[PDB]
Amino acid sequence: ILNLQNNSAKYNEVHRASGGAIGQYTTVSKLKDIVILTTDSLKSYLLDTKIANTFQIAGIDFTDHVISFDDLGGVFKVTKEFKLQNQDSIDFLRAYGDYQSQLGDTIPVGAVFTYDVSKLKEFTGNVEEIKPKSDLYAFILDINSIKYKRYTKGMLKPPFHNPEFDEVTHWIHYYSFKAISPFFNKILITDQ
Amino acid sequence: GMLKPPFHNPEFDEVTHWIHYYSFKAISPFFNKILITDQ
Amino acid sequence: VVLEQRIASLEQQVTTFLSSQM
Amino acid sequence: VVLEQRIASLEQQVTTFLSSQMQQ
Amino acid sequence: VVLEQRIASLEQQVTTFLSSQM
Amino acid sequence: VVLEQRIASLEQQVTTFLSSQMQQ
Amino acid sequence: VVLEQRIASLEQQVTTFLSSQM
Amino acid sequence: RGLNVELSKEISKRVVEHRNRFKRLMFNRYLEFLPLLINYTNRDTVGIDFIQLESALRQNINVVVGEARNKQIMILGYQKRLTKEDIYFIVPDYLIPDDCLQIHKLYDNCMSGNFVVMQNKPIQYNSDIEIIEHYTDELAEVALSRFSLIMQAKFSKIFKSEINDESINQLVSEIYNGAPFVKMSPMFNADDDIIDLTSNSVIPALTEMKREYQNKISELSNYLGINSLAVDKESGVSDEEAKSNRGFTTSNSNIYLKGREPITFLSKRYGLDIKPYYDDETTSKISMVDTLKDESSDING
Amino acid sequence: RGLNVELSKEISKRVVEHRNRFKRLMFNRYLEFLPLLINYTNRDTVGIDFIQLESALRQNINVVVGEARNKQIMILGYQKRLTKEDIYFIVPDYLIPDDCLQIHKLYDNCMSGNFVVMQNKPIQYNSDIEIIEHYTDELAEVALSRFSLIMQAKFSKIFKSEINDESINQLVSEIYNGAPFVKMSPMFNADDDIIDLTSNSVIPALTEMKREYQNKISELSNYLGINSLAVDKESGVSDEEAKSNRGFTTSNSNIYLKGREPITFLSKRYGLDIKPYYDDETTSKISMVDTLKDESSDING
Amino acid sequence: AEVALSRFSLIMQAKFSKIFKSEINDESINQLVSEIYNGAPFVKMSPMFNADDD
Amino acid sequence: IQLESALRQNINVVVGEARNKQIMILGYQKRLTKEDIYFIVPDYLIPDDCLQIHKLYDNCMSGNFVVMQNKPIQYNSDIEIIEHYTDEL
Amino acid sequence: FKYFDDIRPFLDEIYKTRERYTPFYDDRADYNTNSKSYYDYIS
Amino acid sequence: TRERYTPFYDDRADYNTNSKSYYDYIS
Amino acid sequence: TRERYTPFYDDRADYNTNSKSYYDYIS
Amino acid sequence: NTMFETFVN
Amino acid sequence: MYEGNNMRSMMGTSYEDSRLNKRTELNENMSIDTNKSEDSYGVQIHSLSKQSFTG
Amino acid sequence: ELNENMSIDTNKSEDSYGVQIHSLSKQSFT
Repeated sequence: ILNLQNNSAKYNEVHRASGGAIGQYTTVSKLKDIVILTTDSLKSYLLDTKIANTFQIAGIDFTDHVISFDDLGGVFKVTKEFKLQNQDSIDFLRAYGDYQSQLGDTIPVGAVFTYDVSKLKEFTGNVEEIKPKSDLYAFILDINSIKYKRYTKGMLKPPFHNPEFDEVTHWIHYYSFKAISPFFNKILITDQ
Repeated sequence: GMLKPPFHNPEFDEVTHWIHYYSFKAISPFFNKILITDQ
Repeated sequence: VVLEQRIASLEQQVTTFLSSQM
Repeated sequence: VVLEQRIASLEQQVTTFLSSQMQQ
Repeated sequence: VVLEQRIASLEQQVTTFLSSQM
Repeated sequence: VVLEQRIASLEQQVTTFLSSQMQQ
Repeated sequence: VVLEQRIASLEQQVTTFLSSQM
Repeated sequence: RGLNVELSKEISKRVVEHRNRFKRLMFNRYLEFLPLLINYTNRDTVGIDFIQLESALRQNINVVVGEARNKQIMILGYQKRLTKEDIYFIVPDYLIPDDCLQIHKLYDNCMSGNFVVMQNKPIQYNSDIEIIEHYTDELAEVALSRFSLIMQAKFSKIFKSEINDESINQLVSEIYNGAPFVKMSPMFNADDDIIDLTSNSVIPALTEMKREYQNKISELSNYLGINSLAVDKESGVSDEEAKSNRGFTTSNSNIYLKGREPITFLSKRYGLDIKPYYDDETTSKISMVDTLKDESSDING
Repeated sequence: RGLNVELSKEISKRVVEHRNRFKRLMFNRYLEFLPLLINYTNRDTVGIDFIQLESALRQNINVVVGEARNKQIMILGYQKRLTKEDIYFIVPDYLIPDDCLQIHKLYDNCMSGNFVVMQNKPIQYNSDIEIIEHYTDELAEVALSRFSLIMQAKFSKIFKSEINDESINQLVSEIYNGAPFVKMSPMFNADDDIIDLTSNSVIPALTEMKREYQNKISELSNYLGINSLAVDKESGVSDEEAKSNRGFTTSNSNIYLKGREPITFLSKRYGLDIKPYYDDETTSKISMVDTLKDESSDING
Repeated sequence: AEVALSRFSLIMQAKFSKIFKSEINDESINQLVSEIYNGAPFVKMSPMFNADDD
Repeated sequence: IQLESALRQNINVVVGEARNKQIMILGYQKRLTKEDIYFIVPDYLIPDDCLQIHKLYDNCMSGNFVVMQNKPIQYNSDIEIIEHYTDEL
Repeated sequence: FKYFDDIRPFLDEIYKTRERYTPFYDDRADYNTNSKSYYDYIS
Repeated sequence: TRERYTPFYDDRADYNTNSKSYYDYIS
Repeated sequence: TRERYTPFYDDRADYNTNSKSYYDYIS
Repeated sequence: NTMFETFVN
Repeated sequence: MYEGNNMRSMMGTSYEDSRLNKRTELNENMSIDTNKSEDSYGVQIHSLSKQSFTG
Repeated sequence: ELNENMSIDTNKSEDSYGVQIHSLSKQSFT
């Protein structure tokens, strides 16, 4: 975090961008925007060992930029686009609210699941999981790199009444665009 | 006069700017200084 | 307008109180 | 009349400085 | 306009003070 | 009235001479 | 106009002075 | 380097680029403008950035204006079951009422604490970002046909002779240098031998195509309420000249106004006048002819 | 030295030079003008060089006008998260406020310390330096077709006879010297023997092409708001004569005005009147017919 | 709806080309390139009827 | 007349004061001009004192030497447009 | 100075074009016929 | 823009698709 | 301007490009 | 040889 | 010393200062405001305001 | 939307020192 806030052409991902294949481009960071991203186990460690047992924290505590999670993955990612075959997987999906899946549907690789589903016979091998393998994992940013565009203007659709079964029905839409920009300083730390 | 007045090229309908400045830097050999490394 | 200004002052005073006991 | 304006200007000055260190 | 002129004079006086102790 | 103009002219004369040797 | 005329006279007098000590 | 150009039917790709770019441009321009038409007695006393309101209204999210510290900051608001509390999402930071909110519509006329929701359109059936896609492709290909029509409307005077240096000296020294009285051989050498390729099957076609572009703009225009209507009332050109059927364009203008009717519900509460008018004004000559008060001379000049 | 000229189809390079130079000229002229249309009750009391403002606004950089020493010097300014401090880039030198700045939009109506940002256009979708490239090529080739049409509209009277000194003495002493009653041999010697090359397939084509150039200028014009609109209201020529669809040209004029609306937000703060009007005035006769006060006689003459 | 059909179908086929007609490989292509779309007047051609409503 | 002829060769003239009576002088982000650094066409009527540009320092206060452009933003000279139509004409 | 460089990054150089944006409606290529492309390709 | 076929090359692959159209050869 | 072919010269290079067009000879 | 610019002839 | 008319059009009026403007600046402050790691022993991670840099 | 605050009013263990007892507030129900 001392390396990020200097005048340097390093540390960004400008060389993945369109014109920045050849070229040189410098950035800085201001530390009024940096966040780190670890497990809660790492947060519990440095809260328990580092800032606890160091004798001097007069301005050294960077704990106010720490996002924590119980683990960094329960989300599952599709490979090998396939068709789902079994009734047991589908009414397993009905437990999670997926009303629209039947035995006529395919699974693209643009989809995620966000719950533990890989025990299903139609998901082993196809669907993998998002997790750092080494679990000693610090991914430090600034907030100006990540960007997060939700849309909730038509947030609640009008209800459908259906008097003949006497059964009202509601829908909820919302749109979302979660991406990051490679034009800022990013450092990943693992044992990979 | 660190930005000079601009130049328009109407043959390409274009605006070109220059920036000039005169920098100078040196070390005076008359003050104390040391160095710690593995030469 | 004067009433609105007075209300704003009251709100700011309340906010100030809500941060320090002094 | 003049005071009404300066009193309005200083209250916004207090409010935009209280929010710099607020809990809000 | 008079108030603006007075303000300008105050600013210039402050600037003058900020350059010399005399 | 006349003074208001000469007083404005001399303040700009002071300000455009202070900036010739200013720290600004 | 009168002020301008006076200014012109002052300038001419200064010019005259700037050429001879008398 | 890498270069080997196609032909000079590159134009037949440039033509379709003009059409494609025209559709993209006219579509996003028309929705670049459309969230500002009303503006409703602009900032009499009320702290609303109305531009940010109207942009929010045309993505159909029901905004809610109420009180924050008695000064009407916008908030977002997403048989009759009444709404009271601040259950909805709130966009400002600390200015929240933290107290009894209500909808000020039918609880009384002018009494309840203010948080009124404003619909874009009173009853919603189809979004008008689809109608703007509905006409802009039809408009795109008529702009195609205009551009293709004026791109081939260019004219040469073909000389026709057995080639090498008989008629070249003719046109040089006696046509483009303007010379009358050019003398020629009796060998039929202008007995309709020089010919003109003209495109007078193209220029009568040109004006009617522009009128089709024009009234298709007007037939998109009166759909979304943006109209030349009031000046057409005072100009006496009311019907079948402006081929628009006035009773339909004063119809579609009115639905957007009575969608923003709850700003009057708010206006009755705090004792002020806000009417949703419909902007059609463009200045420095209209503001001059409506005043002709000598202080308005020192304003403009 | 080095010289060997092509032919006299040099004109067919001069023609394409006229087209190319016309596109370059009309394009950069049209953006040479476009950053001055509004000018907004020009320097009532406010120290802004508005020409330098409008030039900055049409490169879309959000300028910020505030106070410097109570006299409104321009500065540059590059859901609602509020801006307060002087974090932005500052163009003046020592006149900086060095104190509490704010945006004066929604914190209150007319209270906060002034630094208001002015957008070029309220909601930005496409830059209008692309639309000016969009029509100027189409305009360029219609200017090509006009120039090519009047360059070949020149006319000679062809004499046709077996060559050496039969008909030359005829035209000399009896046509260009104007003489009536020229006597000739019976050998068919004017039985449509002299012929005229005319281009009456070109001059009916000429006027319609100028009308296409003209209304294409008008169809670029009403896009970017520059309009003949207010005088068209008082002249009663409102629709389908000026083929422009008035509700679209009063539409695109208005978006630029309400882009510069935050100058009214500033104007409410320091107690003064600044309205963004839309300039359409051109003087020495308009200023005479609007006043006809005898002091305006000693001004002009 | 069907009169809107007929308007859309009418303006969708109202688009116009200038057909050149010649035996194919590189006789008339150089003609239209350097002398029609580049706007040139005074194009010279062979006597082989090569624009006699060709 | 001598001003407008000078303006259409695009040289930025500067009118100020000479002895309080506005004689013309020639004048060839914002970096301010103050002094009489520019070329001066009159002979002895020079201000020999504090000049300034009277544009943005204040509205109506600074000592006068204001520059007048022919055209606010300059892109093409109109001696080319007059060559552009006169051959067609 | 004997360097068998490698065979593949030479056979792509004969099938490679940058394709810069040369504008139409300029005097760089006036008639923009397909001849200057041939000159610039074979040279 | 300005769609150019910057390679213009020679081939060594052979064809007699015993088929009515492109379509039936795809089938 | 005024595009002139100020050289106008003689050549000594020879050609029978066994090819359909310029294009196929480039290939 | 000439690539030029100048104007204002 | 010699007067003539020391203002001619350009580069006779440029041997003086000639409009000192936009001097190179530490408005954004390295080594103090940034290159900073004296960040207090706080409580929680409250927020990091994300701003779309229009200007 | 977020109304109740995670990561500021929650995800805290930086707040407890006192040598005491009874954070045990069984709150009332809906």
